[PDB]
Amino acid sequence: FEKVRIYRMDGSYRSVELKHGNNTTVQQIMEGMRLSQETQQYFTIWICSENLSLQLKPYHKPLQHVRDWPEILAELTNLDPQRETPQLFLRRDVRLPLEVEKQIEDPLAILILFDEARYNLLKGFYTAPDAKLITLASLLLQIVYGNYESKKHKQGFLNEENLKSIVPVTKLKSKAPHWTNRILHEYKNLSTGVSKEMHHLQRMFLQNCWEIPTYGAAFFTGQIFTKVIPVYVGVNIKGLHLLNMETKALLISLKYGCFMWQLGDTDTCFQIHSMENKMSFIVHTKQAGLVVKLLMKLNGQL
Amino acid sequence: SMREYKLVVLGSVGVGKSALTVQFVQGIFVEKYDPTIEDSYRKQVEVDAQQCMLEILDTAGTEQFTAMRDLYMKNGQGFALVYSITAQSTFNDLQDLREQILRVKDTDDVPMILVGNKCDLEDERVVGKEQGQNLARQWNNCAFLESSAKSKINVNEIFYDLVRQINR
Ligand SMILES: Nc1nc2c(ncn2[C@@H]2O[C@H](COP(=O)(O)OP(=O)(O)OP(O)(O)=S)[C@@H](O)[C@H]2O)c(=O)[nH]1
Ligand SMILES: [Mg+2]
Repeated sequence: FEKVRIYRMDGSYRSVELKHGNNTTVQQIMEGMRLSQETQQYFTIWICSENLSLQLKPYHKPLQHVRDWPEILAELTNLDPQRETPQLFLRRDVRLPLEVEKQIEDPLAILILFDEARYNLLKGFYTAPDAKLITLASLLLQIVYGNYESKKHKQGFLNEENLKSIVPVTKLKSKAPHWTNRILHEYKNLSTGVSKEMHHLQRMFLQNCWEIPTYGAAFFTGQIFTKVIPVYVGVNIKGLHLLNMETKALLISLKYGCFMWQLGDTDTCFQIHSMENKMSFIVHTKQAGLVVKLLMKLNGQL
Repeated sequence: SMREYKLVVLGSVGVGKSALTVQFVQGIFVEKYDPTIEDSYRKQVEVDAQQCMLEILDTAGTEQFTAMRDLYMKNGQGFALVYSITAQSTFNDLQDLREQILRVKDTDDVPMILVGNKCDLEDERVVGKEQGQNLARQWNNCAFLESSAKSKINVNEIFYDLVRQINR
């Protein structure tokens, strides 16, 4: 008897039997989750480490990818040998159209999408104006602490320890400590019309994330030269986005139909040209092939 | 910082260990059920004015996965022993679980709660509430609740009670 833990972003896992050992496919593993035939289509298996997270295909055999991780790392990254063992996660399918996601009402799908979005928010992968981050923080408060009570929350509540659970780590020490009053007021108004049922609250959090341009993005790593700048290359159903790796600052955001791509010489880089402003850049990365294949597919589904 | 609590839900097959855990953590109850090998859930809750991070292990109801069983009891801080009030056999089975836990912990001072689940199915009740009480008492006046994952009776209370016991 053999089994594997499939994690989610909150640290939870579900064990699934490997009926065909390391030859067990992503498709077969997906059958052992708690999802329905309908809701399995929203999610899939990803293999993730600190330096690299990859969406797997239905025919892939996740345990062999785990086995082959050192070789996969040498192939897709500039890194020297690493000491980390990747884990398997259940996560949003990068191909899931926003129009489809905007109609989901299944409580389990919503919570899973919610937890992943929360994870991205705190990690700093969502750039948004302060007002938006404040709305998101207030919903997280309602979700975890229930109704605003002046006795409990007005003063001496939102400290550095629990701010870190409701705002991006990239804002935590800079300007989040000046939003505290704004956060509490939005939280209060939320409590005093709107359904306080958990899954409605989680959908509301999601609705606010859906309009963030990098929502649902698969992230790859690379470099551009101005000095070499390490960057995250995010690709989603809306387009292509570049983040400064260190600060998570949004450097470039381009919608499909507004730019063109070209895979370089070998899979070592790709060039981007703007259709509009006639500006362009090259991204160096050994994941260039994966990025371009995905740009093609996601552009192609409209 | 927020203290973490390792909770373990044990008992025979079909008693509602998963239903109770999922109702508590996700607020979902459906008649449909998936069998369990081993699932771990995480949830932040407030118990006695204090924010707590719970890690709840939902187990296979079977003697399979022995390595897991021994490890559950070594690492678990608090244990919910669940039976179904509709199934005498599941009530009977809990005695050995109780003795195994005390043996591993090498003390009778273990956070534990005896749970009679499916209390909403009164027309199929086989295990009298007085018998559940009688067992708990036999177990050094161990905590005892009748619960329903379906109707959300005593669901939260199960985990809250274990946390309070761990805090003692
Ligand atoms: N009416 C009612 N049904 C319940 C309750 N708890 C569980 N059930 C039902 O009983 C069935 C089994 O529940 P489940 O949670 O899968 O048992 P388990 O103890 O987790 O099962 P196992 O992995 O050891 S085989 C499911 O159909 C579930 O909906 C309850 O409190 N009331
Ligand atoms: Mg179960």
